[PDB]
Amino acid sequence: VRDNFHIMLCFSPVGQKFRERARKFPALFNECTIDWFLPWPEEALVSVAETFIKNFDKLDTKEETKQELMKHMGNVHLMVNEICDEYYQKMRRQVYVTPKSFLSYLNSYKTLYIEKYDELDQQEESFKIGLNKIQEATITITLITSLSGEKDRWGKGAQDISDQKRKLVGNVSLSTAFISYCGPFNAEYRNKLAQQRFVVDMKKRGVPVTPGLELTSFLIDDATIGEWNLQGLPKDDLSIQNGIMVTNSARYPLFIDPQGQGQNWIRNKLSAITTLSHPKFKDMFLKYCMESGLTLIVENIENEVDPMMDPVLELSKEFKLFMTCRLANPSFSPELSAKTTIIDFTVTQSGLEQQLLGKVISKEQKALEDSLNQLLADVNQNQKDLQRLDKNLLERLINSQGNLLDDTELMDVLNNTKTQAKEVAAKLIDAEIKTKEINEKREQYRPVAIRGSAIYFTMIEVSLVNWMYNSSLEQFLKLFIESIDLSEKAQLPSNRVKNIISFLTFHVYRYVNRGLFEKDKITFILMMAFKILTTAGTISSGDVSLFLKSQKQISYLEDNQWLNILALSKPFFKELPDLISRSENQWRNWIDKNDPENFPIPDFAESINQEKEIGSFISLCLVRSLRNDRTLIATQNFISNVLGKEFTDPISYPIEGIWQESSNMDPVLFLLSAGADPTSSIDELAKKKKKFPCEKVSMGEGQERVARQVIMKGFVEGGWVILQNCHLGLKFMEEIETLVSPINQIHEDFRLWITCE
Amino acid sequence: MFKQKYFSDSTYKVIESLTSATIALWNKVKSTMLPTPAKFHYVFNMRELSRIFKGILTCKKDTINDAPKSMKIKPELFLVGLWRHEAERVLADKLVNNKDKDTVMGYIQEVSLESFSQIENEILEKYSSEKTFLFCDFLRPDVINEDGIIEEEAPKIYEAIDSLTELRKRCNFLLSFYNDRNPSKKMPLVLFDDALKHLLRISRIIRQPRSSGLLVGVGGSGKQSLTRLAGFIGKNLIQQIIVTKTYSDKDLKEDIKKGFDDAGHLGKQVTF
Ligand SMILES: Nc1ncnc2c1ncn2[C@@H]1O[C@H](COP(=O)(O)OP(=O)(O)O)[C@@H](O)[C@H]1O
Repeated sequence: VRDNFHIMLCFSPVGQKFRERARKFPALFNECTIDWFLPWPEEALVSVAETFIKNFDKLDTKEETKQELMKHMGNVHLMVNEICDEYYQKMRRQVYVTPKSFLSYLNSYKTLYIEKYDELDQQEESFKIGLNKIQEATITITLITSLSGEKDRWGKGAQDISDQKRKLVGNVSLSTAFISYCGPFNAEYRNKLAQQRFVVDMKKRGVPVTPGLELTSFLIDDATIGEWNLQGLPKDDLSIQNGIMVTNSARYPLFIDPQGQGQNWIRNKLSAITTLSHPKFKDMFLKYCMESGLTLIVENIENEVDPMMDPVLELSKEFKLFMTCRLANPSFSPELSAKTTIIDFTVTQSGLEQQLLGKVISKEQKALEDSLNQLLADVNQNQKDLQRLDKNLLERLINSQGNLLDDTELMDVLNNTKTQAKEVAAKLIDAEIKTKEINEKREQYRPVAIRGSAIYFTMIEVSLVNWMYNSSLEQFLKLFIESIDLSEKAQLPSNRVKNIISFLTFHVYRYVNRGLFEKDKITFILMMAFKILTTAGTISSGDVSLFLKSQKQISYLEDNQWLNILALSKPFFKELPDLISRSENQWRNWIDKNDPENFPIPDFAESINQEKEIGSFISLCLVRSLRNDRTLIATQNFISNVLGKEFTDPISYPIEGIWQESSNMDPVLFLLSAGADPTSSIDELAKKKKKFPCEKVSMGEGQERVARQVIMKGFVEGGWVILQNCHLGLKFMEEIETLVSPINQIHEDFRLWITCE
Repeated sequence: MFKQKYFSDSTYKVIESLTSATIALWNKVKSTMLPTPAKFHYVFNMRELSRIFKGILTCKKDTINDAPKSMKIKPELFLVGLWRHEAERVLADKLVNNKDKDTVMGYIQEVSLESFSQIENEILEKYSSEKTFLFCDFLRPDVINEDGIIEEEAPKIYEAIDSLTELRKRCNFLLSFYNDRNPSKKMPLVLFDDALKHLLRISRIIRQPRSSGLLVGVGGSGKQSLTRLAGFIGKNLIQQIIVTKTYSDKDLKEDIKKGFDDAGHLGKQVTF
């Protein structure tokens, strides 16, 4: 048996466990031979490129450029390695690569090249049909000057796509690279970095390429774009490339989905579902979808794969499958990147303000939306009318395909062309009537949307400050729409825009404070102020870092103080530590005086402090650098200034008031600290307004079924339940979300109260 | 081993010099290049000397048959080339950067010149040259020829010579075979020079009686893909473990029992 039992072990080189696993078991690395596999060098990659280009060089015929093509393709691969490294280095988000994706990229290149070569060259065959029309007209010889633009397009479009045909081959390469590889990337790296990267490769290679990307334009007809925009696809750029990426469908995809754009899109795109965790799903739902094609959507990936999921992944020929994640910043394995494409639907603020703009136009007065959608439908149909003009030109040009001139009705046809342009002129006028009127109706509100987006991207980051400060966009949307309903319209619409800016901020602010902890109270308001000013006031992130982080000259002050002199010393911070600051005339009392900021103000820059557009921030850089002792009250002070003193004021939550928020279909969590519990007060209220004592179940071990049966009693009746100590025994928590649902109906007046740590 | 041919008028003294020059190489390499926590497994002992010899001891008379090749080959030349390839594959493999490889090959050339102080110009012309020399393989050199049945005769097994063309052609031949053996094989394996070498190394380890080899590399390097062919050529059966919905221990035990009974009672050849 030992003579004929060979053992082949294949490990990863990276991670954590490999090295100490080797140290744990000596015989493992001892007896076995050891062999390394370095990554493929450029020679191997060009070899693969020519193995795949020989069989694919049917239409791409060019000597002395093919060899440079295969070379440059290797260069592209070596580069996406480096881009991966840089992304992980800066953003601490994992990215991987495999030769399988390179092969798939070659597949995409070949397939979409034969497709676009054949299609666009049938169109260029039609450019040559235009040449045939010109030739037959000339040799046979009113219309010749009417077809000035027509003959010009017929010649020059073909001549451009032709003389740049190798540059257009380059364009195909850029497009298919950006498709296949640049799925999982953020907006700074997506286009900018990748584009400059590929075009510098092309310039160094000296192979010819066309100026201008316009990736979306020459990929998909805008008719399907509009059709999707009816299907809920967001009207902005990033969603456009995302839809393209799903369209190409090189492999089954997997989305990073902080908000839920993809789930709703697929829910609407062609479908109009079965979760991963279900005993029937693993057996039933699989066989139904695999033998009759139900499309089997999944929505609960959390990096944990039931292994049976995989060999299904890699035999009905009518079956597809889209599956997505929920929690952002995934930690997907390298090979989970090998199988499926990855797409990030991390919302940018840029699209966010348009979405909020649409929703405010809705709720503030529906007549604005009536005018909006009316003119928008009209102008969309008028774009389609320009398309119908194009159809009319094509009909004029190739329906007869001979004897166009003998058709004297062609004269009427020529006139018909003119008539269509006339309605385009009306549409042209509408483009002005749109781009001012709706725009000013939007300019009344697009500041608001800006603020709204700012607020949201503030409250995102506190989640990274600590877990459990996590919430959706949906709750924020409910709060936003409500705020509009609560106080928005009185009269004098511009004044009510200013009242938006007053009220919305306070509403969302208080909502988040209800969950915040003491030491984080001051911080969230501080971040809100900065994120407000990073757009309007254009406050430098460098000056922010100056405000966060930071002696020969002066003699009286302390070494503890001289550290701070050098801290401030390294615009006019490096211009006024001299004899101005070293006067030592009256500021000695100042540094002695308590509350330096308020009564004994620095007169070092009296006008700068007077202006106040930035003078606050200047005063604060000064206060921190000089006296870190009194940072926090100064923090309260300029918060009161730039945001209003209403923020720096006490709040205490009336539990009777809070009860009004809790509908039956939402629970009440409680993030408590040592030496504090509201349980007595909750019971007291349940004796005051409600007439019965609540039931209580403490988490632990062997309490799931007890909790479930008491909850069922509450469902049928309408009592109150008090869970306790959820910080251990978390396996029951995931069940609760399924229970509290619209499906299983619940009697009114049923509340739930949750406590944890 | 020596007292079989008796044709070594001078190659016996050489052979002893090989016995000592392996030791000289062992001393130099073991001293010079060390383990650090990024290259912790750079560990050397007396095992590798045994492995070197275990590789050498083969071809009781197949080494003598230089007459078919005679590619400017004296009988000793093939022997020193075998020594070189052996020392490379037992020492010049488990090293991380190609530079480390380049220095061990420099060591090898220096030591070969040191011992081989009687034909040094010939080795410099032919095998100490960086050009490819004596790729050793078992299935390429002989062709079944499919006379009456496909597997007409077991190929000669001991040795092969240096060439890349017929290597790739038989590899593609074999790839087509593997395609029609396995339903839904779905294996677009691209065969380039380094991939061919890696398949050769897997062959070297799998074949040997009482051998095994740890394979390291990032995913996508293909080792899991390469081993399937490498096992099929060697007739070895292969089985993988499947982690059920319940992750437990009994699957391992029953699978190993079946493996032994394949390699025991039945006595077949297997791989894990
Ligand atoms: N030489 C190769 N050429 C093309 N594709 C490859 C090659 N090697 C591996 N792959 C791709 O990588 C996938 C996984 O290969 P695998 O053998 O698991 O590599 P590793 O063992 O390094 O993870 C395969 O399904 C295959 O598509």
